[PDB]
Amino acid sequence: PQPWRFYAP
Amino acid sequence: PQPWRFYAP
Amino acid sequence: RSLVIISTLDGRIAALDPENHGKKQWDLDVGSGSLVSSMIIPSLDGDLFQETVPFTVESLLEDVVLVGGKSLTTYGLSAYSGKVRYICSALGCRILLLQRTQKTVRAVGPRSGNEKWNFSVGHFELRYITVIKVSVADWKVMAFNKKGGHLEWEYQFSTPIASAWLVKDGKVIPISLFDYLGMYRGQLYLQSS
Amino acid sequence: RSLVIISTLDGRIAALDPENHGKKQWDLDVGSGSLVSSSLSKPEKMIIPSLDGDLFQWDRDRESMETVPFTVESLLEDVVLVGGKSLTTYGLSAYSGKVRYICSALGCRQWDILLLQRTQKTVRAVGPRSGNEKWNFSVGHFELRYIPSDVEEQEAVMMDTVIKVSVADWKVMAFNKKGGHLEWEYQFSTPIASAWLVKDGKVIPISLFDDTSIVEAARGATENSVYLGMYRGQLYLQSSVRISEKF
Repeated sequence: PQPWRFYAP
Repeated sequence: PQPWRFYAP
Repeated sequence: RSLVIISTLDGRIAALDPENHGKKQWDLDVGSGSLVSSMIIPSLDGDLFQETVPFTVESLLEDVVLVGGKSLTTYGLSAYSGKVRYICSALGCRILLLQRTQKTVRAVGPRSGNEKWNFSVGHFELRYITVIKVSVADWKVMAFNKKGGHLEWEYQFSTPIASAWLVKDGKVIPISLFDYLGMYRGQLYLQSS
Repeated sequence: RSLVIISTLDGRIAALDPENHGKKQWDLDVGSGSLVSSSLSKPEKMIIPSLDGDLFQWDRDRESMETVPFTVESLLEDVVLVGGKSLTTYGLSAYSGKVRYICSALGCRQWDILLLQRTQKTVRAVGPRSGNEKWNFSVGHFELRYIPSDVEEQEAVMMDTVIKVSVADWKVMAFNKKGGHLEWEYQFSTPIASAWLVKDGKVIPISLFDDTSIVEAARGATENSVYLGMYRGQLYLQSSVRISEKF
C-alpha cells in the first residue's frame, strides 16, 4: 500500500 | 429482596 | 432424536432426550465453575441492579480502581455423545456449539492492590451445525403434552436454571421460562422472564 | 524526580528522565505481547485495525481507504468468533518503577504510586464445524494515572523546555521554548503510541506529531482522517496532530 501519512475515502 | 419472585424496577 | 439442553448455575450443561422422558444422555462441566461468583445484584448477561444503576458490568470498567474482562469461549462437543471435539478461545483453538461469556470485574484499592469487591457473572448461548416449558421456581424441565394439558414427563435439576433450548431437527428452539431475582447457594442474580 | 512515561507498540513500557537529557530509567514488559496482531488465511483487501478496536479496509486494486462495519468489540456482541476483552492494572512506585502490585481479572498479587492499566482485546475467527482459526486481530493500548459544550487543553512543558513526540520517527524530543531549537532526544526501537510526562504528581499526555516540515505550527486533523503507522510489517492507525516547522 502506502507509507506514513494520514488518509481517508 | 426475595430471590424467588418476578421483581419489577 | 432432538435434545433438550439446559444451563445450570453450576456452570454445567446437561442433555435430556425429550423422547424417552428426559433421559439424561450426558452431563458436562466446563471447569470454569458456577455461572456467577460474588447491595448490588447483577443479571447473568451483565446488567446491574440494586433500583437500577446507570452502569453495566462493562460500563464500570470504562475512590477505587476497576479491573476485569469479558471472555467469549466456544466449546464443540459431539451432538449426541457429548464428548469434546474442539475448544476455541483467546488461549487457542484446540455438532453443537457452546459459547460461554463470563463477565468478571474487580474493584481494587489504588495503593494496596488487594481485592475490594468483585462480580463474576456468566451466560451461555448455543448453536448447532408436547410443548416443553420450564418452571424456574422449582428448577424443573416440564414437557406438557398438548392433548389435555397433562404432562408426559419432567426432569428435575438440583441446581437452579439459567437457560434452556430445544434442538428440534437441526433448528435451535429456545425454551421459554415462567414461574427476576434468583439465588444459587448464596449469591443473588437477575434474569429476564 | 520527574519521569517521561512512554508506551511503544512492542507492549513494553519505558521511563525517561527529563532532567538528564532523557536518560532511560527502566523498562517494563508485562508479557502481554505486542499491541497489534493479525493472523490470516486466504483473503476476506487489507484489514487495518486501530488501537481502540476500530478496523479499516484498504482495497489494493483501487488503492482506497474505507471503513469497516464492525469494530473489534462489536465482533464480541461461515465462522464462530471467540476471544475476549481484558483490562489489567499494574501499580508501580512513583520513582523506582518497581511493581507494587498487578491486578487482573484473574487475581491480585502484591509485593507515591504510578498506576498503569493495559487494555487488550483479542478476537479469533474459528471455523464453525472445524474449530481452526482462520484469522485473528489482537489490539491494545495503555493509559497512565498518578496515585498520591466545553473543551480544554494543556502543554507538556518542563524547565523552560517543552517535550514533544514525533510519531513517524518514534522520537521523544525536548525543545527550549525560547528559540525552539532541539535540546535532547531519544529514539525507540519500536514506534511510539502514547507518552506521558509525570511532573509533581500531575500527569501529562504528550501529543504525538507528524512533522510535515522555531515558529512551530501545529494543526488539527481534518474531518475523519486516520494516521498510518507500521510495526514489524503490521499496520495500525493512531491520533496524531499535524505540524510544520519553517525557518
